[PDB]
Amino acid sequence: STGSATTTPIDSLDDAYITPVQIGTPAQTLNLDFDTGSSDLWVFSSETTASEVDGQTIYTPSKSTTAKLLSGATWSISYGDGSSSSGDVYTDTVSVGGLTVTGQAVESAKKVSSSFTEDSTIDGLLGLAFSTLNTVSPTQQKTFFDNAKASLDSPVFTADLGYHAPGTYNFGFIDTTAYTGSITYTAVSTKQGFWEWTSTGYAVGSGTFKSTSIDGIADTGTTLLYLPATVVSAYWAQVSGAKSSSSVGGYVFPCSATLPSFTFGVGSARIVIPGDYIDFGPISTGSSSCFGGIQSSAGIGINIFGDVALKAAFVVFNGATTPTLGFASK
Ligand SMILES: CC[C@@H](N)c1ccccc1O
Ligand code: NA
Repeated sequence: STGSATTTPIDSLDDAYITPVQIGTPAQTLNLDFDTGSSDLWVFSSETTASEVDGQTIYTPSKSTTAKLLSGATWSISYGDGSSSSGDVYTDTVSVGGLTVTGQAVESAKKVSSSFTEDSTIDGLLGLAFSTLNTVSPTQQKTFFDNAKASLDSPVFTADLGYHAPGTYNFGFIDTTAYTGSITYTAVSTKQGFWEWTSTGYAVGSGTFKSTSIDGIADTGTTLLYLPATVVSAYWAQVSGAKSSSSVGGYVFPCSATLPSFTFGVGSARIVIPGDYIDFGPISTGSSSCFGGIQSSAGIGINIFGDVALKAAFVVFNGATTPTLGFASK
Protein backbone atom coordinates (compact mmCIF):
# COMPACT_ATOMS: atom_id res chain seq x y z
CA SER A 1 0.00 0.00 0.00
CA THR A 2 0.90 3.69 -0.30
CA GLY A 3 -0.56 7.01 0.77
CA SER A 4 -0.12 10.56 -0.53
CA ALA A 5 -1.47 13.70 1.15
CA THR A 6 -1.00 17.39 0.50
CA THR A 7 0.39 19.48 3.37
CA THR A 8 -0.49 23.19 3.49
CA PRO A 9 1.12 26.10 5.41
CA ILE A 10 -1.07 27.36 8.24
CA ASP A 11 -0.09 31.01 7.56
CA SER A 12 1.92 33.34 5.37
CA LEU A 13 5.17 32.59 7.26
CA ASP A 14 5.05 28.74 6.99
CA ASP A 15 4.93 28.55 10.77
CA ALA A 16 3.68 24.95 10.46
CA TYR A 17 1.98 22.74 7.90
CA ILE A 18 -1.34 20.91 8.23
CA THR A 19 -2.36 17.70 6.53
CA PRO A 20 -5.91 16.31 6.44
CA VAL A 21 -6.36 13.01 8.30
CA GLN A 22 -9.49 10.82 8.34
CA ILE A 23 -10.33 9.37 11.75
CA GLY A 24 -13.19 7.03 12.58
CA THR A 25 -16.25 5.63 10.81
CA PRO A 26 -17.83 7.58 9.20
CA ALA A 27 -14.64 9.61 8.62
CA GLN A 28 -14.02 12.69 10.70
CA THR A 29 -11.41 14.81 8.88
CA LEU A 30 -9.02 16.75 11.11
CA ASN A 31 -6.06 18.86 10.00
CA LEU A 32 -2.98 17.61 11.85
CA ASP A 33 0.52 18.92 12.17
CA PHE A 34 2.77 16.04 11.08
CA ASP A 35 5.79 16.05 13.36
CA THR A 36 8.93 13.97 12.67
CA GLY A 37 10.19 15.19 16.10
CA SER A 38 7.48 13.54 18.29
CA SER A 39 5.58 10.26 18.49
CA ASP A 40 2.01 10.92 19.63
CA LEU A 41 -1.06 11.23 17.42
CA TRP A 42 -3.31 13.47 19.50
CA VAL A 43 -6.41 15.46 18.60
CA PHE A 44 -8.75 18.08 19.88
CA SER A 45 -11.84 16.16 20.86
CA SER A 46 -15.31 16.16 22.41
CA GLU A 47 -13.38 15.56 25.71
CA THR A 48 -11.24 18.74 25.43
CA THR A 49 -12.09 21.32 28.15
CA ALA A 50 -14.57 23.60 26.34
CA SER A 51 -12.79 26.89 27.27
CA GLU A 52 -9.59 25.48 25.62
CA VAL A 53 -11.27 24.94 22.22
CA ASP A 54 -11.52 28.01 19.89
CA GLY A 55 -12.29 27.11 16.28
CA GLN A 56 -10.49 23.73 15.98
CA THR A 57 -12.29 20.75 14.45
CA ILE A 58 -12.78 18.06 17.14
CA TYR A 59 -12.80 14.29 17.02
CA THR A 60 -15.92 12.83 18.69
CA PRO A 61 -15.27 9.14 19.44
CA SER A 62 -18.91 8.51 20.39
CA LYS A 63 -19.86 9.20 16.71
CA SER A 64 -17.35 6.64 15.37
CA THR A 65 -18.54 3.05 15.10
CA THR A 66 -14.89 1.85 15.08
CA ALA A 67 -13.70 3.86 18.15
CA LYS A 68 -12.88 1.92 21.33
CA LEU A 69 -11.61 3.34 24.62
CA LEU A 70 -8.10 2.08 25.35
CA SER A 71 -9.04 1.44 28.98
CA GLY A 72 -6.70 2.95 31.58
CA ALA A 73 -4.38 4.59 29.05
CA THR A 74 -3.39 8.23 29.49
CA TRP A 75 -0.97 10.56 27.75
CA SER A 76 0.82 13.82 28.49
CA ILE A 77 3.33 15.61 26.28
CA SER A 78 5.62 18.67 26.64
CA TYR A 79 7.17 20.10 23.41
CA GLY A 80 10.44 22.06 22.95
CA ASP A 81 8.54 25.43 22.82
CA GLY A 82 6.94 24.80 26.27
CA SER A 83 3.51 23.85 24.83
CA SER A 84 1.78 20.73 26.18
CA SER A 85 -1.38 18.62 26.07
CA SER A 86 -2.79 15.52 27.80
CA GLY A 87 -5.73 13.18 27.91
CA ASP A 88 -6.99 9.66 27.37
CA VAL A 89 -6.77 7.25 24.43
CA TYR A 90 -9.03 5.55 21.88
CA THR A 91 -8.15 3.15 19.15
CA ASP A 92 -9.75 3.88 15.79
CA THR A 93 -9.24 3.66 12.04
CA VAL A 94 -6.94 6.41 10.71
CA SER A 95 -6.32 7.17 7.04
CA VAL A 96 -3.77 9.52 5.50
CA GLY A 97 -3.85 10.16 1.78
CA GLY A 98 -5.63 6.84 1.10
CA LEU A 99 -3.42 4.72 3.43
CA THR A 100 -5.48 3.16 6.25
CA VAL A 101 -4.37 1.87 9.64
CA THR A 102 -6.81 0.03 11.85
CA GLY A 103 -6.41 0.07 15.60
CA GLN A 104 -4.34 3.29 15.66
CA ALA A 105 -4.00 4.94 19.07
CA VAL A 106 -5.79 8.28 18.81
CA GLU A 107 -4.89 10.30 21.88
CA SER A 108 -7.89 12.48 22.84
CA ALA A 109 -6.98 15.77 24.53
CA LYS A 110 -8.67 16.63 27.79
CA LYS A 111 -6.34 19.63 28.23
CA VAL A 112 -4.28 21.72 25.83
CA SER A 113 -1.94 24.64 26.65
CA SER A 114 -2.74 28.15 25.45
CA SER A 115 -0.46 28.02 22.32
CA PHE A 116 -2.68 25.16 21.01
CA THR A 117 -5.96 26.96 21.96
CA GLU A 118 -4.83 30.21 20.27
CA ASP A 119 -4.15 28.42 16.91
CA SER A 120 -7.52 27.48 15.30
CA THR A 121 -5.74 25.94 12.25
CA ILE A 122 -4.14 22.93 14.05
CA ASP A 123 -6.55 20.18 15.15
CA GLY A 124 -3.77 18.03 16.65
CA LEU A 125 -0.44 16.38 15.92
CA LEU A 126 0.60 13.24 14.11
CA GLY A 127 3.97 12.13 15.40
CA LEU A 128 6.49 10.50 13.01
CA ALA A 129 9.52 10.12 15.27
CA PHE A 130 10.33 6.68 16.72
CA SER A 131 7.65 4.96 18.84
CA THR A 132 10.07 4.85 21.83
CA LEU A 133 9.07 8.53 22.44
CA ASN A 134 5.30 7.86 22.57
CA THR A 135 3.93 9.10 25.89
CA VAL A 136 0.99 6.69 26.37
CA SER A 137 1.02 5.01 29.80
CA PRO A 138 0.99 2.30 30.95
CA THR A 139 1.21 0.67 27.51
CA GLN A 140 3.27 2.70 25.02
CA GLN A 141 1.66 3.00 21.58
CA LYS A 142 2.99 2.94 18.04
CA THR A 143 3.05 5.80 15.55
CA PHE A 144 0.89 5.78 12.45
CA PHE A 145 4.06 5.05 10.40
CA ASP A 146 5.12 2.17 12.62
CA ASN A 147 1.60 0.63 12.38
CA ALA A 148 1.49 1.17 8.56
CA LYS A 149 4.99 -0.03 7.84
CA ALA A 150 4.45 -3.72 7.24
CA SER A 151 1.58 -2.87 4.75
CA LEU A 152 3.69 -0.30 2.80
CA ASP A 153 5.32 -1.08 -0.55
CA SER A 154 8.62 0.31 0.94
CA PRO A 155 9.11 1.17 4.66
CA VAL A 156 9.53 4.91 4.01
CA PHE A 157 7.78 8.21 4.11
CA THR A 158 8.87 11.42 2.42
CA ALA A 159 8.45 15.08 3.30
CA ASP A 160 8.29 17.60 0.50
CA LEU A 161 7.41 20.88 2.22
CA GLY A 162 6.66 23.98 0.16
CA TYR A 163 8.02 27.51 0.58
CA HIS A 164 4.91 29.62 0.94
CA ALA A 165 3.06 26.86 -0.97
CA PRO A 166 1.57 23.40 -0.38
CA GLY A 167 3.71 20.28 -0.46
CA THR A 168 3.33 16.57 0.01
CA TYR A 169 3.75 13.72 2.51
CA ASN A 170 4.03 10.35 0.80
CA PHE A 171 4.01 6.96 2.55
CA GLY A 172 5.44 3.78 1.05
CA PHE A 173 7.11 5.11 -2.09
CA ILE A 174 9.65 7.66 -3.35
CA ASP A 175 8.24 9.96 -6.09
CA THR A 176 11.21 10.16 -8.47
CA THR A 177 9.52 13.17 -10.19
CA ALA A 178 9.52 15.27 -7.00
CA TYR A 179 13.30 16.03 -6.81
CA THR A 180 16.27 16.90 -9.03
CA GLY A 181 19.56 15.00 -9.18
CA SER A 182 20.10 12.13 -6.77
CA ILE A 183 19.09 11.43 -3.16
CA THR A 184 22.03 11.33 -0.70
CA TYR A 185 21.43 9.03 2.22
CA THR A 186 23.02 9.51 5.64
CA ALA A 187 23.09 7.48 8.84
CA VAL A 188 20.51 7.92 11.60
CA SER A 189 20.88 7.33 15.31
CA THR A 190 17.62 6.34 17.03
CA LYS A 191 19.20 6.50 20.53
CA GLN A 192 17.18 9.61 21.53
CA GLY A 193 14.07 8.50 19.52
CA PHE A 194 14.58 11.15 16.81
CA TRP A 195 15.62 11.14 13.18
CA GLU A 196 19.11 12.21 14.35
CA TRP A 197 21.86 12.58 11.80
CA THR A 198 25.16 14.43 11.23
CA SER A 199 25.51 17.16 8.68
CA THR A 200 28.97 17.49 7.14
CA GLY A 201 29.16 21.31 7.28
CA TYR A 202 27.86 24.58 6.02
CA ALA A 203 28.43 27.62 3.88
CA VAL A 204 27.03 31.17 4.14
CA GLY A 205 26.01 32.73 0.85
CA SER A 206 28.72 32.36 -1.81
CA GLY A 207 31.32 31.65 0.92
CA THR A 208 33.60 28.66 1.20
CA PHE A 209 32.13 25.48 2.64
CA LYS A 210 33.25 24.74 6.21
CA SER A 211 33.63 20.97 6.82
CA THR A 212 32.44 20.32 10.38
CA SER A 213 30.16 17.65 11.93
CA ILE A 214 26.78 19.03 13.13
CA ASP A 215 24.61 16.45 14.88
CA GLY A 216 20.94 17.32 14.73
CA ILE A 217 17.38 16.11 14.17
CA ALA A 218 15.16 16.33 11.10
CA ASP A 219 12.01 17.89 12.62
CA THR A 220 9.04 18.78 10.41
CA GLY A 221 7.25 20.08 13.55
CA THR A 222 9.80 22.86 14.29
CA THR A 223 9.57 26.01 12.20
CA LEU A 224 13.15 27.25 12.26
CA LEU A 225 16.73 26.00 11.77
CA TYR A 226 18.54 25.82 15.15
CA LEU A 227 22.34 25.41 14.89
CA PRO A 228 25.39 25.97 17.08
CA ALA A 229 26.09 29.54 18.08
CA THR A 230 29.34 29.64 16.09
CA VAL A 231 27.50 28.74 12.85
CA VAL A 232 24.61 31.12 13.51
CA SER A 233 26.97 34.02 14.34
CA ALA A 234 28.85 33.41 11.11
CA TYR A 235 25.56 33.58 9.14
CA TRP A 236 24.19 36.75 10.70
CA ALA A 237 27.57 38.54 10.54
CA GLN A 238 26.93 38.67 6.76
CA VAL A 239 23.70 40.72 7.23
CA SER A 240 24.13 44.51 7.86
CA GLY A 241 22.50 45.46 11.15
CA ALA A 242 21.63 41.91 12.30
CA LYS A 243 21.93 41.26 16.01
CA SER A 244 20.88 38.86 18.70
CA SER A 245 18.07 40.45 20.77
CA SER A 246 17.47 38.97 24.28
CA SER A 247 14.23 41.10 24.36
CA VAL A 248 12.85 39.47 21.16
CA GLY A 249 14.40 36.01 21.81
CA GLY A 250 16.86 35.59 18.93
CA TYR A 251 18.53 37.13 15.92
CA VAL A 252 16.72 39.97 14.22
CA PHE A 253 17.70 41.88 11.13
CA PRO A 254 16.58 45.00 9.27
CA CYS A 255 13.58 44.25 7.14
CA SER A 256 15.35 46.22 4.33
CA ALA A 257 18.08 43.50 4.11
CA THR A 258 18.56 40.94 1.39
CA LEU A 259 19.51 37.69 3.19
CA PRO A 260 22.26 35.36 1.98
CA SER A 261 21.56 31.72 1.35
CA PHE A 262 22.66 29.01 3.78
CA THR A 263 24.08 25.68 2.59
CA PHE A 264 24.21 22.53 4.71
CA GLY A 265 26.07 19.33 3.87
CA VAL A 266 24.62 15.86 3.55
CA GLY A 267 27.61 13.62 3.01
CA SER A 268 29.34 15.06 -0.10
CA ALA A 269 26.06 16.67 -1.24
CA ARG A 270 24.86 20.19 -0.48
CA ILE A 271 21.34 21.58 0.19
CA VAL A 272 20.97 25.30 -0.39
CA ILE A 273 18.41 27.24 1.62
CA PRO A 274 17.62 30.45 -0.30
CA GLY A 275 17.89 33.66 1.68
CA ASP A 276 14.16 34.33 1.36
CA TYR A 277 13.42 31.15 3.33
CA ILE A 278 15.27 32.67 6.34
CA ASP A 279 12.91 35.72 6.51
CA PHE A 280 10.24 35.37 9.18
CA GLY A 281 9.01 38.95 8.79
CA PRO A 282 8.40 41.78 11.22
CA ILE A 283 8.78 40.94 14.91
CA SER A 284 5.44 42.74 15.52
CA THR A 285 3.01 44.15 13.07
CA GLY A 286 4.49 47.20 11.29
CA SER A 287 8.00 46.79 12.73
CA SER A 288 11.08 47.30 10.55
CA SER A 289 12.90 44.62 12.58
CA CYS A 290 12.47 41.15 11.12
CA PHE A 291 12.93 37.78 12.81
CA GLY A 292 15.55 35.40 11.49
CA GLY A 293 14.93 31.84 10.43
CA ILE A 294 18.32 30.56 11.59
CA GLN A 295 18.71 30.70 15.39
CA SER A 296 21.09 29.37 18.00
CA SER A 297 20.46 25.96 19.51
CA ALA A 298 22.34 27.01 22.70
CA GLY A 299 20.20 25.91 25.69
CA ILE A 300 18.00 23.56 23.57
CA GLY A 301 20.62 20.77 23.94
CA ILE A 302 20.21 19.63 20.28
CA ASN A 303 20.50 21.11 16.80
CA ILE A 304 17.20 21.08 14.87
CA PHE A 305 16.84 20.95 11.13
CA GLY A 306 13.29 22.33 11.17
CA ASP A 307 11.08 23.42 8.33
CA VAL A 308 13.42 26.23 7.16
CA ALA A 309 15.96 23.56 6.23
CA LEU A 310 13.61 20.70 5.30
CA LYS A 311 11.50 22.76 2.89
CA ALA A 312 14.65 23.34 0.75
CA ALA A 313 14.87 19.55 0.15
CA PHE A 314 13.00 16.40 -0.74
CA VAL A 315 13.51 14.36 2.44
CA VAL A 316 13.29 10.57 2.75
CA PHE A 317 12.59 9.09 6.16
CA ASN A 318 13.76 5.48 5.61
CA GLY A 319 12.28 3.26 8.33
CA ALA A 320 14.03 0.05 7.22
CA THR A 321 15.59 -2.17 9.91
CA THR A 322 18.58 0.22 9.87
CA PRO A 323 16.92 3.66 9.46
CA THR A 324 18.51 6.31 7.27
CA LEU A 325 17.65 9.83 6.01
CA GLY A 326 17.85 10.92 2.41
CA PHE A 327 18.07 14.45 1.04
CA ALA A 328 17.70 15.67 -2.53
CA SER A 329 17.53 19.14 -4.07
CA LYS A 330 14.25 20.04 -5.77
C1 LIG B 1 3.42 26.83 15.05
C2 LIG B 1 2.11 27.54 15.17
C3 LIG B 1 1.87 28.12 16.57
N1 LIG B 1 0.76 29.13 16.50
C4 LIG B 1 1.57 27.03 17.59
C5 LIG B 1 0.35 26.36 17.56
C6 LIG B 1 0.02 25.43 18.54
C7 LIG B 1 0.90 25.15 19.56
C8 LIG B 1 2.14 25.79 19.59
C9 LIG B 1 2.47 26.72 18.61
O1 LIG B 1 3.67 27.35 18.64
NA1 NA C 1 6.73 33.86 17.30
